[PDB]
Order: sequence, then C-alpha cells, then structure tokens
Amino acid sequence: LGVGVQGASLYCPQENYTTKKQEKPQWLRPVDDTLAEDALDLHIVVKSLLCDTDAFFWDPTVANRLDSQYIQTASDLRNYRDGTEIIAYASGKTGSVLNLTRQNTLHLNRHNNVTSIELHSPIKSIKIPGASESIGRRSNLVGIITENSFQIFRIESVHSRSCDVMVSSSEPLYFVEIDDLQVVDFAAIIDIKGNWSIGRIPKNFNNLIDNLHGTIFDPEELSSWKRIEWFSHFQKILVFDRSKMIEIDFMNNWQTEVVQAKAWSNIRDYKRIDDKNGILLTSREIIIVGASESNDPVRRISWKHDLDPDDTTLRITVQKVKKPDHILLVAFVYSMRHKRIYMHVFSHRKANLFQSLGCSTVLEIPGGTPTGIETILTLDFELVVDFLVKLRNSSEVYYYALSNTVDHPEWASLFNNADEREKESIGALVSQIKLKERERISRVQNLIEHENSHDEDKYLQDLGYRLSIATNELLESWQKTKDESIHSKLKNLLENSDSFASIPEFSSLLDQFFQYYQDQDVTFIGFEKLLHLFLHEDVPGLDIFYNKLLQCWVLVSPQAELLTKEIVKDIIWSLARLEKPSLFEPIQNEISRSLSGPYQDIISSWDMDD
Amino acid sequence: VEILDNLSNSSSGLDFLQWMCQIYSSKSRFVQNINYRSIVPPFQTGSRTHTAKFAITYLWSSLINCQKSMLIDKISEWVLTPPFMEDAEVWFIYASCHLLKADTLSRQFVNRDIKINQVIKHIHYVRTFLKICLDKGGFAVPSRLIENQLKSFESRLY
DNA sequence: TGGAGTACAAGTGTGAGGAAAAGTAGTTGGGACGAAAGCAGTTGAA
Repeated sequence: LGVGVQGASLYCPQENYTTKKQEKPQWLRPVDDTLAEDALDLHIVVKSLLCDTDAFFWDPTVANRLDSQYIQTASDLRNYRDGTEIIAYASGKTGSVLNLTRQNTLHLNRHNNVTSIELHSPIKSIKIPGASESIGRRSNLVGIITENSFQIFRIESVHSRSCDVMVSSSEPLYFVEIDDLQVVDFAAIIDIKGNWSIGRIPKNFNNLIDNLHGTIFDPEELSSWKRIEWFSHFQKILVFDRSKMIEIDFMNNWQTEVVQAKAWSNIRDYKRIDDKNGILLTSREIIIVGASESNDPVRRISWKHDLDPDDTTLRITVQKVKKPDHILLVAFVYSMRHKRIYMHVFSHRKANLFQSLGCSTVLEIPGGTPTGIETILTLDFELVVDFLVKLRNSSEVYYYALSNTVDHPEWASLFNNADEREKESIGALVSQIKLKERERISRVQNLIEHENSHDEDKYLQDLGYRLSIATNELLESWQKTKDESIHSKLKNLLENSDSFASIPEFSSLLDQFFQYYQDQDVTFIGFEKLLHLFLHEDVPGLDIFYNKLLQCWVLVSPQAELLTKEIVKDIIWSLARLEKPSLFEPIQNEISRSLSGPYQDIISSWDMDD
Repeated sequence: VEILDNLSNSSSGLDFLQWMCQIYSSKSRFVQNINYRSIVPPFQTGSRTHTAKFAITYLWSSLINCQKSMLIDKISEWVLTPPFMEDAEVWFIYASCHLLKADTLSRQFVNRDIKINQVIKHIHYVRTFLKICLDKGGFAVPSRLIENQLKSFESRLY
C-alpha cells in the first residue's frame, strides 16, 4: 500500500516522476516510488511460421479471425489428461470457414488436418472465454459471432492417436430483432448495438435468452463498438462503448456508471487479464490497469500509464508472467494503420503494490499492418515472452518469441503480356540491341588500336577546322538578324565527334578553340566549373572527371574502358550549348520588354537593391 | 526525464520544472464552456481547483532530490508560501518534508535543551499537516503506518 | 464481302476544393489635531 492515490484514480504516467513516497527510513533505498529500478530490457524477435490459409474508414464490428489457447475437454476429467492446445481460424473466400501441439515452439501437429466446419455468414469475431482457477478446470466450449446468426461450438474429446479434433455445435440463433450483435464473453452473453441480454447454454446438442436484460443506449454516441466482460466472479458485468463504462450487477437491480470518457479521450480496447483481480483497460491517451477491490468487488483503479500515441484504431493484448516473488503484466498495444507495437512493464506484489518499469517499442513485417495479436499462455531476471501476430492484407500467421537476451504485384500486373506472336515481336528489340551494341564495342576498339597517332592528330586538326568556319558560318547570321527586338545546337556537323580518341586532347582542343574567339558575338560556358553536378563534389577539371569514373566502373563492365570513354565523350557533346553571343545580345533584349509594358511595371522591375 | 537521466552537464530536470511552474502559474478558473483545442487539462495546464502536474512533480522531485543530497528548510519555506487550499497532495508533501527533518535530527549524536524541542516541533507539524491532508478530498495515506514512525522518532528521543 | 452495334481514348464545359494570417467571438480578470468662560437679552412660571 503506497500513498499517492486519488481513491477515484491512480497514476504512474509517462516519465513524469510518479506521485508518491512513503519515506521508509530503512537504509534500503528509503523511498517506494511507483517507478521501480532495474537494468534495461531489449526484445528480439524469433520469426517463424505457424500456419496459413472506401478504404478511408474501417469497420469496428469486425473483431478478430483467430484464437489460440489451451483447452481441456470432457474426457480429460475422468482420465488423467490435463490440457490440449488449439488454434481455430476463419478461412475460405469471404471469411466463412472456421477450422496444434507444442514441441518446443508451437507448430501445427503431425496429422495436421483442418477441421473445416462450414458456415454461410462472414466471421467477425472468434474468441473463447478463457478459464477459471476457482472452477479448477478449463472450459471446452467456444462461441463465434457472424452477421446472420450467433454460434456456439463445443470441443469434445480431442484425439491423440489421430491428432483429429471432432467438433460439435449448438443451435445458431438467427435474429428476431434486426440489429448486429458485437461481443461475446462467458467467464450467449452478448452485446447488441445498444442493448444486452443473458443467454443460456444447454447440455444437449441432440435436438436462449433468460428473463433479465438491460440496455446502455446513448443517443449521442455514434460508433458501433461495444464490449462486455464479467467482472470478479460476482456475476457483475462490465459494458462498454467509446464513451462510458457502465457497471451492471444483474444479481440485484444495480447499475453504476464508473468511467465517463466523453471529454478528452475514448475507450479503445478492454482485455480481461486471467488474474481475477487485475484487469487492463486501454483508453485513448492513457493505459489503465484498474483491478478489483477486496472490500467491494467494484473497481480498484490502479496505477495507470499515460501512453503517448494518438490514434483511432488501437487494440491491446496482455500476457501475465508469473514469477515466485511477484507477477508481471506486460501490455502490448497495436494499431491497424501502421506496423508497430508499444509495450510497458508492470509488476504486482502481495499488498496491491502495482508498479511500473518503463516502455519500449519494436517493429513488424513490412507487408501490411497488424490486425490480430495473441499471446500463447506458455502452460501457466531474463524475461522471455512469446506470441503470434496477424497482419492485415495478408492471410499468413507467424509465431514470435521475445527474449531479454516490399514486392507489389501491381508492377507485375503492368508487364508480361500473354501474346505469343507479340512475344518475340517485342523480344526482337532485345535481340536487335545484341547487334547494335557489339558494333560499338568493336568500332571504338579500332580506336583502341591506335594511340595518339599523327593520323588522328590530322583527324582532330580536321575537327576544329569544321568547328572554326562552322562557327564563322553560325556567327555571320546573328549579326544581320540582330535587330530582332522580340541558344544554338552545335550538332550541325554529322561527320565527326564520333571517332575521336583522346579526352585530354579535345579538352585542350576546345580550350584551343576557346582562345581563338577574342571577338564579339561569341562567348561560352566553361565545363570544368559545371561538370561536378554528377559526382556531387568539387570537380575542377574534365581530365580528373574521367579519373573519377576510371576507378568507378572497373568491375561491372567487360573490359570496362571504352564504354566509360564514350560517355565522357558524350557529355561534353551532350551540353552542346556553346553558342552564346556576347553580353550585348540579352542586355538589348532586357531594355525592349520594359518599354513594352506600361509605366506601372517600371517600378515593379528593379533587381540589385541591397 | 532527459535532463535528469543525462547526468553530464545536467540541470537534473529540477531547474526546468522550476521554469515550468514559474511561467505557467495560473490561478484562473476553468471556464468549462468553450471547446478546447491543443490544450488539455490533466497534464499540461494548472487552473484553480487543479494543481498542475509539473507543479506536484516539482514538489516530489525536489523532496527526493534533497534527501539524496545528504536545504530542506528552503523547500519547506517554499511549500509554506503556496497554501494550495484545494487539494491534499501538497499537504502530504508538506507533512512529509517535516517528517524528513524529524527523521534526520532523531539520531542525537551522543552515544541539548534545543535539540529536544525542535524535533517536537517537526513531529507536531507532521501530525497537524497530515490531519488537514486527511480532512480534504481523496488522497488516502497509510495514516496508521506513519504514526508508527512518528512514535519511533520520539522513542529514540525519549 | 457491305452493315449493325459499341468500348477506348482524343477531346470539351461545369464549380469545388485548398490554404493562411489577419480580424472578431465569449468568459474571466481587474479600475477607483477641537467634549473652551462667565454673561446677556429674552424668557421660564410665580
């Protein structure tokens, strides 16, 4: 019994240095904050398979599609047997076909036979009630919820010689009132959209609602998410919407509103922890582990943690970890929109000493978002814990253990036509390039055969001569057309700039060509102060620009050289804009436009102010 | 938590909670009619009839910080100054500050006419601040178990 | 070996959406240094 309570509420929130101290002067850390002390706790997935099989909104009424818990059947009472583990999941086309043992990790068994009982309605929830330790035994009956009816299955004498579970069923009650029910729990006790009733389970499958019922119907809650749970064996129930928790005990006529969650948060999920005292609630904006009180079994609102994520689709599952000194309660919240879990570690001792340790987060598989996560009970400081997930938009279920110590078919469905006459007609082009490339690896190889020849020194003396007079031909039009009052190509010669075999020479040759035009109507843009845009560093030269690609394309090409040469021989001819006039030509085209606009755009056009 | 659990050149979080409780001290009434956007009461505002959570974290984490420094007079001088007449948790802290002086001074360092009666002053401050704490609303203390510790301070004194 | 029906895309009008920093909407805080004397015409009733 620590001290800092409200009576009504009780907080240990997110790293805000919790609100109590006893001042126990015992030289033994003389403080008992709700915050505990230990080392870290990092978690590591053990990824393994178990089994297999408009969008701007989401349906709250659909709950799960699977379940996994140890079941002890009817014939295990008289005989020695105690506890068999099952997993029952929906399958089929629209989610309509509901269908085991543990070696060291939970895997599907030897005879691995799906017991496909057939329905004609969409599966929307699959859950057991659980068990009791005051009853001493385990329940051997499970109930499911569909759109058209409500069903109860009864698991009778699970077999060990054949690994086959024969299943029995009750009467699927259809709807007398046309309103879609939401949640089942037993501890046909069901919650319809706005009202509930108690259903009676029979003993005879060889061939309903009791005389007491209640309702919580709110005219101003709009959602279709409800929930029901039995609380603390008194035959008290707890009923939920997204706005309040009502406590109802149908033993008497006694109804109390406990949670009222309209103002700043909402009720999101509610797991009843197998501890018959402690039960964990997920609100929006806070995580609540409100237990039961020994005086009146009504609600011991215990140490709750302010969770940070704000969302509309959060769930929770919890696993108890039973140590001989104390009881842990790790709580796993998960969302349907992204791929993350969020955990927190609670501890419990004998004097209702609920505490808190810290939080951590890990990730999931990149394809989909999680939609159903369940912990295997594991039959019951180096904390170990294990569980199964299920991701939305994939029908696979994997198994995970946590210890203390991107392909889309839409891009596939865009290619690959089934047109066999058009198959090689497309495929000719991939064989057409088998010809055109091998010429290019061989023709510049003939330029690899020659090395700085005077015969190609002549070929580059001939190069600039048809660059000089071609410039002298491309200059002499622009002077006479200069009075335009309202740049060029450098691909005019289609005889050369194909078979020139030196990078440092032509870099000098264009610098030899740059120096020639001291006159007007001809300026340039320098390559070496601009060629760095591909390497994203300081590249002050054209000759060292090759030297970067020289070490770069060594491994990934057969003989690796003239391909690297030809692209460097391409880019300077790819920026073939060396045909700027002098400064006069755009400056005289500046002055013409401001004359044409009115005197209102004179003051609007002023660069170079400060 | 980041300043306190950094410990290198740290303000230990206590000068920052002092910054929070200086510029967000607002004794104004919660008007309870307007829709609220981007503020929420229970963790970030401090209106009248609701002590701010950074205000009571500044009171817990400077009591615990002053215990670990062995200045308790200076916290007991501050908690004196704000008589939060609407809650019981501040009065439990103000009762627990005097219990820490009544714990520390009850060693007697002998095996003294002023050493005796000062502890009786702190024992009487605890019994009267815990009473006015318990008269207020919901803050359930182990009021039996604390009386076993006050008597134990006097048996060491006799 | 010309016609009857018909989905794929080139091509043309209707309003509906998006955003921000300015202003304005209701509560609460707050503004206003004086308990002196013998004496006299009128005036009490005898």
